[PDB]
Amino acid sequence: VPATRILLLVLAVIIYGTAGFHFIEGESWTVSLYWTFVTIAAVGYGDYSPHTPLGMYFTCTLIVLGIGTFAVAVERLLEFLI
Amino acid sequence: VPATRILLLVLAVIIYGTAGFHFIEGESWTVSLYWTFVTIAAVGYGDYSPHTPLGMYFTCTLIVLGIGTFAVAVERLLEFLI
Amino acid sequence: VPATRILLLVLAVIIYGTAGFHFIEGESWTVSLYWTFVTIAAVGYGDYSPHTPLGMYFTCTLIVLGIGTFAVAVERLLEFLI
Amino acid sequence: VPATRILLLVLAVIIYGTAGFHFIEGESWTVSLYWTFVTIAAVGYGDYSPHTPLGMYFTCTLIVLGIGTFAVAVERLLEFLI
Ligand SMILES: [K+]
Ligand SMILES: [K+]
Ligand SMILES: [K+]
Ligand SMILES: [K+]
Ligand SMILES: [K+]
Repeated sequence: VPATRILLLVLAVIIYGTAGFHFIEGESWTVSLYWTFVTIAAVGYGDYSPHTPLGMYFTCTLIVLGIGTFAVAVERLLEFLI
Repeated sequence: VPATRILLLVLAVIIYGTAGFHFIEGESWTVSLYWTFVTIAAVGYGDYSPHTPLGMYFTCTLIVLGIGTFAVAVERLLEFLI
Repeated sequence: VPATRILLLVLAVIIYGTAGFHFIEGESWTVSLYWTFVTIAAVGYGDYSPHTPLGMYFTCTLIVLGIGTFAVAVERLLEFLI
Repeated sequence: VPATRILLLVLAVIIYGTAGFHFIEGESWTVSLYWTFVTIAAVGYGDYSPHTPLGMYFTCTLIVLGIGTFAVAVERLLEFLI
């Protein structure tokens, strides 16, 4: 898969996660973006996490759609940086 | 391995983890399902975790059986989504 | 690498991590074993973590030696289970 | 890629993360180094995390640049240790 397509795919995941956390959990856009990276990179500090049923459901979807997408994106980035 | 078989395998892991956490740690079904995804995707927020010896033992088994299963499942999903 | 050798290697990492956390951080053997799995599987709930300089140094070594070892072990286990 | 080059690359990431967290979040050098490993290995205990907007932005960059770099480094280390 072309590196640029992978880039678009991860950006789409980042938008999905950021907007979802912002509207569902009520955190700021900045905190939501940060939480999205922390989540799809599977770093998960837990400083932020969903506290509502809908948030938990949403997070599971982001986990399933974002973790794999992020993994592929980073490796491809490694090539263009190495 | 057929994608559908991998799907069944991860669903089985999700059931095992959710039921185990629910009965051993006493959290709701929804919270238990959420914790199971957070755990097998190795996101681990820590908002929920085992507080009993049996829970800790159980979690280690879920980690060993679920993390690898989840990893294979996500990649296969990437193919059908990309 | 033979699956059995990989098994021995991960068991050695588990012993190293469990004994180290127990003696350095002072947690029980059970909690230490649990923390070791949570750490080498890179789940990291944070319910337990090092609170001393030596503990932090030790944890970094466990991270470097255990995460890769655990990853290889799980995949090999996937074969014998799938 | 030569193992030694990968080594230099991960060391560079470790310096970037440690210095950044120290100056941006104000934690000690030791705690910052520890947090950097915990973050790039994607262990993420959450005992330490950024509490400022700049820190969050910085952490996202470290996540993108360090997680992949660390992954490649550990595998290469596995070869020289196994
Ligand atoms: K992880
Ligand atoms: K991981
Ligand atoms: K974590
Ligand atoms: K993690
Ligand atoms: K955590």
